[PDB]
Amino acid sequence: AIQRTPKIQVYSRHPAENGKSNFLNCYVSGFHPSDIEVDLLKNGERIEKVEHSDLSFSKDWSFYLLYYTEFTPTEKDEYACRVNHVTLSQPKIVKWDRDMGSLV
Amino acid sequence: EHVSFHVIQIFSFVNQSWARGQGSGWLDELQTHGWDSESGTIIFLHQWSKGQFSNEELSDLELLFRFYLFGLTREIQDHASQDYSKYPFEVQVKAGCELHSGGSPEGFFQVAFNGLDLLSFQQTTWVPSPGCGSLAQSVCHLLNHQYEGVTETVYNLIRSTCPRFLLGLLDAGKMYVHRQVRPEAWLSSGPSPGPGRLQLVCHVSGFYPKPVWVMWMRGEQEQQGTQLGDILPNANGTWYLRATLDVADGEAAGLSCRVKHSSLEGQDIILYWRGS
Ligand SMILES: CCCCCCC[C@H](C)CCC[C@@H](C)CCC[C@@H](C)CCC[C@H](C)CCC[C@@H](C)CCCOP(=O)(O)C[C@@H]1O[C@H](CO)[C@@H](O)[C@H](O)[C@@H]1O
Ligand SMILES: CCCCCCCCCCCCCCCC(=O)OC[C@@H](O)CO
Ligand SMILES: *[C@@H]1O[C@H](CO)[C@@H](O)[C@H](O)[C@H]1NC(C)=O
Ligand SMILES: CCCCCCCCCCCC
Repeated sequence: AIQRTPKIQVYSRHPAENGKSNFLNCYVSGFHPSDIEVDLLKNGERIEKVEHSDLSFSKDWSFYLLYYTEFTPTEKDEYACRVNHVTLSQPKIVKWDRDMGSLV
Repeated sequence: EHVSFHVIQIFSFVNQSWARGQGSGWLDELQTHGWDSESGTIIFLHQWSKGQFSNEELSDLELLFRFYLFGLTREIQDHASQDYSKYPFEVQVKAGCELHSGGSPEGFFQVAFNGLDLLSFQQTTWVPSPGCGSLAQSVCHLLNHQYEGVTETVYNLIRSTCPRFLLGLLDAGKMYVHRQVRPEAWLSSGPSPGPGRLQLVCHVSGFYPKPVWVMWMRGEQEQQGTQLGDILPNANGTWYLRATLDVADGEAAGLSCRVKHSSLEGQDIILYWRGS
């Protein structure tokens, strides 16, 4: 007590071009407490081979994590960042808009 | 200018018999060290992460950190008795130092409880945060009287060992911490801002260091609607920034995105919107 709700931002490291190797990032920030589930998704399924930064926190003591995975976009493929946390009733899926990204 | 080295810890107490402890070392925003909990050892993340320290000094510190993690967890689990309505709870520690141009170093040791300031270390004394009442004062009493050798060790680490280490760590990593990394940019269309309106997006990614300038342009005329987002982290030490522009129907042709960054030095990136 108290508890703060994760903010979820999804963006690519390089221009989203089908068939080109790229990196998908999910930056999850501003949450408390640290217990959290963050997963990168391809077509609904957790991406098993991902990287994440070690847990860190801001001056206000809220935590942040950076997730990233190498991925090759295609036209059919859908990418997302899913986050569960005590402040969240349902897991929250933020879908990766290829053109815009998904920031707040 | 000032540079910070932070050793942070996170202790998550789930119940009377299960806690977990995490920890890392950060040079400003760049993680330089991890902690391996199953072997209780330092993870050196860069080839230069040992700074100018010998393996002997680092082994000493490693043993000190593992003793610290275990003994802090144990004393907290002891003193949290059978009050299992108080679980789960979470303790954060941020300790370290800052080098300053022209000033003496700063050393700090700050503790949070459930995300609120609890207490800090002030030269010789554990000081309860005014905004955390009874518990803070209680913990500080114990820290000030029961654990005095721990306290002189802490003083020495944050005021003497930490800046010495940080100086050697900057020097060992000098070819990296002062790097200049050029960004790339690309354009895309964004969600509709409204009927008869379009949103253009200029993505700038892969720059270091963090200061950056981005504007939408028509020729040499900067555009009023330019809006920059947050500077967001990439992996491998670069950053990302989105700059959008809302434009009325039938006016996107001729717009460009212009990027200035220290790494370009008089080679602004200029990207023309090609459609639409
Ligand atoms: C954990 C995250 C890791 C991240 C990786 C980071 C890796 C990098 C490389 C770090 C290097 C950077 C560094 C140079 C900068 C350091 C700055 C900052 C860390 C300050 C933090 C101070 C520490 C955490 C608090 C522990 C002090 C207590 C524990 C004192 C206890 C000892 O004191 P003591 O000797 O008196 C007890 C003795 O106990 C014996 C047995 O019973 C008795 O025999 C004996 O007589 C005594 O009683
Ligand atoms: C053996 C040395 C290892 C390093 C650890 C030294 C620090 C030990 C910290 C001790 C934890 C203190 C918990 C205090 C809880 C308490 O006793 O206060 C309860 C109040 O709520 C009652 O007013
Ligand atoms: C404490 O929590 C751990 C982690 O979930 C669990 O394995 C263990 O059974 C718990 N201990 C209890 C409830 O006594
Ligand atoms: C709920 C039990 C108390 C939790 C807060 C203890 C913080 C101790 C920090 C000491 C640092 C060496």
